[PDB]
Amino acid sequence: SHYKSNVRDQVFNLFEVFGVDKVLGADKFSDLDADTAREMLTEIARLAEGPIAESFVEGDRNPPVFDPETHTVTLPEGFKKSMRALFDGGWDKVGLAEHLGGIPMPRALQWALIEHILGANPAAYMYAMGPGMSEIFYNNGTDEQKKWATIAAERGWGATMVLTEPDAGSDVGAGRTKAVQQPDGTWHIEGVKRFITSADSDDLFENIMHLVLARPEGAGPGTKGLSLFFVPKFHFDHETGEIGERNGVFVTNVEHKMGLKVSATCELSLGQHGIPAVGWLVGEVHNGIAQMFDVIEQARMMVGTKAIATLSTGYLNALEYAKERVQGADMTQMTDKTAPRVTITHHPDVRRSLMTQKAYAEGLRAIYLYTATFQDAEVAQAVHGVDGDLAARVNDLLLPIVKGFGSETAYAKLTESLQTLGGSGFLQDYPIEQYIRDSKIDSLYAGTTAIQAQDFFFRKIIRDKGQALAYVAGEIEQFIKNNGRLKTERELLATALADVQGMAASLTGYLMAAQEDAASIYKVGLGSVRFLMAVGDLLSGWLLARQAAVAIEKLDAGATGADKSFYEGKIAAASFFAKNMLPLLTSTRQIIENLDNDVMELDEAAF
Amino acid sequence: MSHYKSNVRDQVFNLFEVFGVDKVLGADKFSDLDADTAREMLTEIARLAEGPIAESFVEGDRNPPVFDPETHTVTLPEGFKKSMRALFDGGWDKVGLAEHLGGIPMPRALQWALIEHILGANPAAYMYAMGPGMSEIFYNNGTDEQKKWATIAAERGWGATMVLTEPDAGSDVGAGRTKAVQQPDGTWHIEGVKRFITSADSDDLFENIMHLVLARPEGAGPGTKGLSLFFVPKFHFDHETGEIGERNGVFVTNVEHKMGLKVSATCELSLGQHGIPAVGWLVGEVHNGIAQMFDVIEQARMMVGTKAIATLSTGYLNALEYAKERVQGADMTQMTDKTAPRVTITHHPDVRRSLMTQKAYAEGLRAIYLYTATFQDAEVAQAVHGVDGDLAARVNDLLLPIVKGFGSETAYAKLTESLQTLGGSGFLQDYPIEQYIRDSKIDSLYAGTTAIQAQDFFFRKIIRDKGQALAYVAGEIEQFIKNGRLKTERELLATALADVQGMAASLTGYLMAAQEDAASIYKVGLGSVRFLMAVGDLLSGWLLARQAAVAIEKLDAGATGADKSFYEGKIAAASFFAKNMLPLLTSTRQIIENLDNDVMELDEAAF
Ligand SMILES: CCCCCCCCCCCCCC(=O)SCCNC(=O)CCNC(=O)[C@H](O)C(C)(C)COP(=O)(O)OP(=O)(O)OC[C@H]1O[C@@H](n2cnc3c(N)ncnc32)[C@H](O)[C@@H]1OP(=O)(O)O
Ligand SMILES: CCCCCCCCCCCCCC(=O)SCCNC(=O)CCNC(=O)[C@H](O)C(C)(C)COP(=O)(O)OP(=O)(O)OC[C@H]1O[C@@H](n2cnc3c(N)ncnc32)[C@H](O)[C@@H]1OP(=O)(O)O
Ligand SMILES: Cc1cc2nc3c(=O)[nH]c(=O)nc-3n(C[C@H](O)[C@H](O)[C@H](O)COP(=O)(O)OP(=O)(O)OC[C@H]3O[C@@H](n4cnc5c(N)ncnc54)[C@H](O)[C@@H]3O)c2cc1C
Ligand SMILES: Cc1cc2nc3c(=O)[nH]c(=O)nc-3n(C[C@H](O)[C@H](O)[C@H](O)COP(=O)(O)OP(=O)(O)OC[C@H]3O[C@@H](n4cnc5c(N)ncnc54)[C@H](O)[C@@H]3O)c2cc1C
Repeated sequence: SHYKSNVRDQVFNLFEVFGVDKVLGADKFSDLDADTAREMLTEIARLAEGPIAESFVEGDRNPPVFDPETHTVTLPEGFKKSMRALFDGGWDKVGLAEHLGGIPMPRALQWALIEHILGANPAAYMYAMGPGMSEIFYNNGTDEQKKWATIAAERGWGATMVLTEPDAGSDVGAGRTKAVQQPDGTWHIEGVKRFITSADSDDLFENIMHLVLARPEGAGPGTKGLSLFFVPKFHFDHETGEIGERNGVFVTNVEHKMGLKVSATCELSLGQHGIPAVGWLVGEVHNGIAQMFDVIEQARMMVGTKAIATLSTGYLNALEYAKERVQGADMTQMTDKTAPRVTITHHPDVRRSLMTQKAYAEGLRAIYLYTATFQDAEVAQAVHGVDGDLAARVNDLLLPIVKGFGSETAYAKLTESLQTLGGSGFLQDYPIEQYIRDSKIDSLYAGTTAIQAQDFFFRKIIRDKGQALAYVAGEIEQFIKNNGRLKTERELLATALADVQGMAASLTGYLMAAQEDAASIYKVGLGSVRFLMAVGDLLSGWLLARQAAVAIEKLDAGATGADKSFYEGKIAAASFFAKNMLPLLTSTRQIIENLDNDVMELDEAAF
Repeated sequence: MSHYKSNVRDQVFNLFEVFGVDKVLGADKFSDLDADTAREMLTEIARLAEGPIAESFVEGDRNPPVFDPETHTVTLPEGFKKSMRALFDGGWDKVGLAEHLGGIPMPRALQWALIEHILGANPAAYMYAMGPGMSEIFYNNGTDEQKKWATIAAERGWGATMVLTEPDAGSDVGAGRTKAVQQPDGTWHIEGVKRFITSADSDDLFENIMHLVLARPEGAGPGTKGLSLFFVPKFHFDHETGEIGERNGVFVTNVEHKMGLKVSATCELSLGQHGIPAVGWLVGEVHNGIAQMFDVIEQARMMVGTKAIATLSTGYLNALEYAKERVQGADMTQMTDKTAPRVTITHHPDVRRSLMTQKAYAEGLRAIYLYTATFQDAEVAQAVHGVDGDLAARVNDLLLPIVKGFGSETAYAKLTESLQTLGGSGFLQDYPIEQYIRDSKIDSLYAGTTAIQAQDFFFRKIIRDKGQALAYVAGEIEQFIKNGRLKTERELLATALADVQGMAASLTGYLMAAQEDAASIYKVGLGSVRFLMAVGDLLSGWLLARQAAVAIEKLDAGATGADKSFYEGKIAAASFFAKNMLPLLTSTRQIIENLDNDVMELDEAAF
């Protein structure tokens, strides 16, 4: 019971703030109503708090063991029992397309449900992403491959995404794994891939679908020359699904990691043990990097949501501790050393810390759910009035923030959660130090923060001609320009919005200067990550303020009890964030406006 | 070689070329320790740290200490005990020990530089070795009879602990309930349970351990002022010859499972609970416990800060080495060209930004701890600063919560940039950075949490000091500012100084206003930690600018080769720090100037 959920805040976002319930019971969501949506959330949260979180500690303390002769890993029993609970509930098929056995839902609800698993035992969701991959394979496959995809979903096959080599991590286009075409149309895959999550998974599944990037013999260089291949761990009867002889793809190593230990991260050898790794060209077209980005987009969304889920339970653990921990006198009585001892929530620094954890946790939850409301054309239309093309671009804009800003913030603020526990925070008896360790990776896999910030600026703004960015900017301007109990917050958001506008203009300026002085492009890189974090801070403060506006209406209408307390908390968090976090963007804008290339010209030997 | 990467060059630069500690070497107390010998000592202990000490860094974490309930002892991994012996066989546990106890006299600035190397390589190894230094503190505070015991303890190399914390008394030391009962023969029986005691047992490293234990005599008043300090040895011993005798009634009952620093056994210590009394001797035969124990706390706080700084340094240098060799991607000037030559990642602006962020904070932090150390000796303070003994003590006291709190928080925060530089490989235990991060998370907790550091800095080291020490340091900064390649840095430092002045005035106002409005004091708590961090950033920027000013002189004087590269890097770091770190203090002042008590008035249930 390390895991502390927050269904109340999820439902508040989904229904009171974004109005996702407007599509429930109609059109694609004809057979799922708002009441059923709430029950699913409570139901998955109960499961996550119980059987899923049961093995969170066991997975870390008793991690998988590799047998190098069998090329298999053994997972701890308790974690396998949590996996079966997940499957027994159909939760690995939430959001899956109906024709694959799934229950149709808005993506905003899907990610709200997944948050609970990510918070309770994130590696369990990763192992359980096979059906989601089946659906992507289906959408990209031939009619015949669609039959395989349908079999794989029904049988709950696991799956991996196989890009990375020792020399090709961020630079995916540098991969050397080759594909050799056979007369009958299959391919033989030959190479060694690195850091593959779930490349083996004990006996959780009867098969694993490896989606592998490889370069066909004679194809061009870079990512443009790569193709994507279905490489099953086991050959199988293409009609019935029956498992056949082992295919030539074997795990040859399993890493020892800082955290996320129960997730087997593996070296994957294809065609190196005298058995060919047969692969099938996905969709029988050569378009690998584009096809795989369907998968990368899901991964990046999941990692951000993972980081955010972990910070939320980190905060709630710190809050529960602080409420019961007696230490010291009220500061108003610090001189009187017979004064009553007080619980530490009375101390200002603890309150500063708890409100920092809360505002960022709840602001990040708003960000990923907001992002998810642009992931269905029909929800984007109903809740935002935006057509499908703009909705896809806005979602593409927000993904590197969910991932990049979410991962970095969660990890940083978990520092505060741990500090709230004092020395006990450093003990394994409490979950926070594992939160920190499990979440450090989120800034690295699915593309590093620097790669996130590069994607945001060059592809999601510049190549987009700023359309999505402009749309979101306009929604922030509209909120600022609309009671008067939010006057200070709106003034602080106006400055923050102008600051982010300034950063954007400055970075664009550097880019166009690179028409004349190539070296000027470096300034964009120097400021890329700070720009991303600034936008994320802006979105958090804006969405918190929106939440405060709804909380004010509900308090004015007569909210009582725990509702009153909740809405009061939203008002305090939006105000705190605007006064304590947003002003720093002014300084960041001025730093970005004065970047120079001194640090680039410096001799490497001077570091 | 090892995980540990030393920087003797930066240390010697700080001691000799910047602070001029050598001006006192070779004369008076340091009569028989010349500059050449000091350099040789730094080189020698650095090699010990890089070899035998660092050799068991990983082992101590992967094969951690075990508690044996059969004997109430702790057993340590063999590889670590061997490192400890390398340290004793060289005499490095007598680093800055008084001469009459067998030490070599040396300036504290040199002592802490020597210790930095052990703290970088295997910090627990130094903590276990703090016994001789505790003997010296027992000597200074003890009776004439006890001076003989402490001398015996130093000569035999007995271990030592500082025993304050209880389950209900951590930050609030004064709330401890452990109890001292005076006996007819003038000894005391100590009765109680102390928690989280570092080195409470240590296998067979030593023939005795001296527990220095705070306890409340029956009948004494409340709080810390009612506490006395007691010498409680693990074994009774002959007070004249030192022969080890009967076991004393102080036993370890438990060893904590921690995020990091695993090889440092952290134990529940029970006194008088296992059927034989814990006999203790009133230190100095006076009742002055919390003042006496603070002689020890001061050393512990300096050690933790230096430790955090030591760990950030070797973290940075591991990251830098990795970046120099890792090929990934094309140069940003050739982004579009997917045929462009691949480059090492030091060519990437974000990596260069990350490295210079690590460099400037690591080297800035080293300057701070060594600058602080030049005020710990009256002779050094006079010779290098021209300040007398009283002002030197107040300045040192002002700077300790900076070394500890700002050093603690900064090291852990920037190791994130170190780990990010390795990409996905930073998450592997194969590289030392994830352990650096785990080992240093505690630095913000033990020896007083960051919040306690901040309260001490403001309430005791500034307000009670009536700002004398603070005004002296501010005067040194202003002097450097008033004095042309360093014009911009001076202008940015001038802004930063004004910013910190503002924060000081605003928090003092909040405090003084509390006489008419009690709740006003909360705004001091709300801002105290941010104020501490700002002063830390200001000192880093100032000292780095001082270093660049010396580097300019040396380059103008004709430096070449490796020296030139080093001096160039000092110029780049100072400028980068001034332009990228210091401006954020402007926004922090404005946030501090607008603090309110909304977060204090909010109902706990709205969190
Ligand atoms: C849901 C199913 C999951 C099944 C099992 C998995 C469960 C386990 C979860 C494990 C979690 C994390 C695992 C991982 O880390 S997998 C490996 C992740 N690697 C990366 O993220 C790569 C990081 N590096 C980059 O992103 C680089 O910037 C890169 C894009 C590789 C640079 O290559 P490039 O210079 O060649 O790219 P370029 O800009 O020119 O575009 C080339 C084509 O790539 C497509 N593309 C690029 N960027 C995007 C984005 N953001 N979104 C969609 N598509 C993108 C485009 O096709 C582009 O072509 P065009 O420019 O002509 O359109
Ligand atoms: C070198 C030998 C080491 C051998 C041991 C080997 C192992 C070491 C390695 C282990 C590393 C971890 C070590 C630990 O964690 S030990 C536990 C550390 N605990 C703390 O640091 C306490 C944190 N909390 C505080 O500091 C509180 O602020 C405290 C002061 C305790 C609050 O109590 P209070 O309200 O009663 O304090 P007050 O402000 O009124 O002052 C009371 C008296 O305390 C003395 N004092 C207080 N502060 C200082 C400082 N900075 N410096 C010196 N003395 C201080 C004063 O005597 C004061 O009396 P006066 O006000 O009349 O002067
Ligand atoms: C636990 C774990 C699981 C993983 N699972 C999978 C998986 O299942 N499938 C898979 O395909 N991959 C997987 N990965 C790979 C992961 O996506 C890569 O580690 C990641 O993209 C970073 O690449 P790298 O490790 O080679 O680091 P590098 O690319 O070498 O990064 C080194 C440093 O240089 C920086 N850098 C590199 N190129 C640039 C550039 N052009 N501009 C600016 N900075 C740059 C990086 O930001 C980083 O700081 C996993 C990684 C981990 C840690
Ligand atoms: C690895 C380790 C080794 C240790 N070794 C030793 C040892 O050898 N000897 C020893 O005596 N102790 C030792 N300690 C004890 C350590 O010093 C305490 O854990 C520390 O002082 C914090 O106390 P606590 O754990 O009770 O936290 P708490 O005092 O309960 O604090 C919890 C939270 O409340 C905050 N807080 C508490 N009081 C106040 C206040 N008045 N105002 C504002 N915020 C407040 C803290 O900052 C923290 O965020 C060790 C601790 C650890 C983790």
